[PDB]
Parts: sequence; structure tokens; C-alpha cells
Amino acid sequence: PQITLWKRPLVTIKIGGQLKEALLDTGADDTVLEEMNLPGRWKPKMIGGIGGFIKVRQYDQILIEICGHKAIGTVLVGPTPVNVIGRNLLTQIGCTLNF
Amino acid sequence: PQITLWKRPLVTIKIGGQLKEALLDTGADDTVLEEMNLPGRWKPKMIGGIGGFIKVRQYDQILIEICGHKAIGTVLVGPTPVNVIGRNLLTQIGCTLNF
Ligand SMILES: CC(C)CN(C[C@@H](O)[C@H](Cc1ccccc1)NC(=O)O[C@H]1CO[C@H]2OCC[C@H]21)S(=O)(=O)c1ccc2c(c1)OCO2
Repeated sequence: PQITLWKRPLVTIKIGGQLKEALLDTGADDTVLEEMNLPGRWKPKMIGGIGGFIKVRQYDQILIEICGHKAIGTVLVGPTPVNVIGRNLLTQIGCTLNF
Repeated sequence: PQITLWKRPLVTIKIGGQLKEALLDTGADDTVLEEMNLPGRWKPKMIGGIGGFIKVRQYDQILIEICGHKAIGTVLVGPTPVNVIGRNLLTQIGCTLNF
């Protein structure tokens, strides 16, 4: 699809077999999801945003489907205010910015 | 142009007479610029993301040229680590997400 930006670019995702809503976020290097139970091994990591740094659980090689497009990659889980889909997965679904 | 997302989508902007690098950020509702001394009236605002909130100064009807495309709108200035072009100006330059 071609998505305009007068509204938040929110899309449905599927992760861990569960449906969620997430924001397509070209300003995010990484994909960061609100706290949830997720099957897979994880390691603790720190990530910084506009307000400071938070602790997250890093899950490697996670299956995640984004608006019908399948990806497999790193998903960070922690106290983010919003589920954000970052560039690590936006590249996998072939996403570009155009103007 | 078409901008792939392998790397951060940094473009050159012109604002307040200065050339700067800024992120084309679909996850940002508002445009937020690193500390600079703009003229004119402003009002305080708090914006939140990963890590919490930062206090910023809100300037209205600011002219910004983004990769050769002119825009005018609300610009927030504060201790952000990165210059962020948000959806309020991305729509004005005709920017879409495509996949
Ligand atoms: C978290 C999302 C919902 C909001 N953010 C825009 C993001 O694109 C932000 C933009 C951002 C980029 C770099 C540093 C700080 C902010 N990126 C970010 O936090 O990404 C983190 C996750 O991946 C990592 O790569 C970048 C930081 C890490 S933001 O910068 O906090 C932000 C910008 C404009 C706003 C706002 C919040 O509230 C209203 O107007």
C-alpha cells in the first residue's frame, strides 16, 4: 500500500500468534513492543529514546507479520509507550519513503 | 526521491537560516529540533517517547525547507538528541510510506 501521513501509520501485526496494533516508525532503528509474554529466548538490553534509556528484553529471530507481510528479526520488549515497528523490520517488508 | 530504510533517513533541512540534518520520521506526530535559538514567541510543551518526556519550546508557523521542498508549521525545540521531521511537515512535502 501507499500510506499518507495525515494520520498515525498504525497497522495490525501478528506476533506470538497474537494480533496487535503497531506504529510504522521510520525514526526507530529497532522494533520495540509493549510488555508481553513472548515465546523465545531473550537477553536484557538497554535502548535510548527521546526521554532517556529503558531496559528491554531482546528476542532474536522472531516471526512477526506486519500488515500481511512476513518478517523474522529482532524484537525488543519493554516499557515503551507505543508498539513501534522500526527499520530492522521495515526493510524486510520492502518499505520505502517517497516524496 | 525514494529513500530506502537500510540506514537512518537523514536529509538536509533549512530552518532559521541554518542547514541541518534531520530524520524523516513517520513515528513522530510533531517536528522536534535540537537546541537552537529561534526568534519569536513560543509556549512550553512536553512530549513523551521511549525513556519518558522532554520539555520543549513550541514555535508556530516556522518555515522549513526539507530536501528542497518548502513547508511551514509547528516546530518544537528542545534537548532532543536528533532533529526529527514529523508528520505535520511530512504531509506538506508529499511524503508517503510504500511497501
Ligand atoms: C517512540 C515514538 C512513538 C515517538 N518518537 C519518534 C521515534 O521515531 C523516535 C525518534 C528518535 C530517534 C533517535 C533518538 C531519540 C528519538 N525513535 C525511537 O525512539 O527509536 C528507539 C527505538 O529504536 C532506536 O533507534 C532510535 C532510538 C531508538 S519520539 O522521538 O519520542 C517523538 C517525536 C515527536 C513527537 C512525540 C514523540 O510526541 C509528539 O510529537
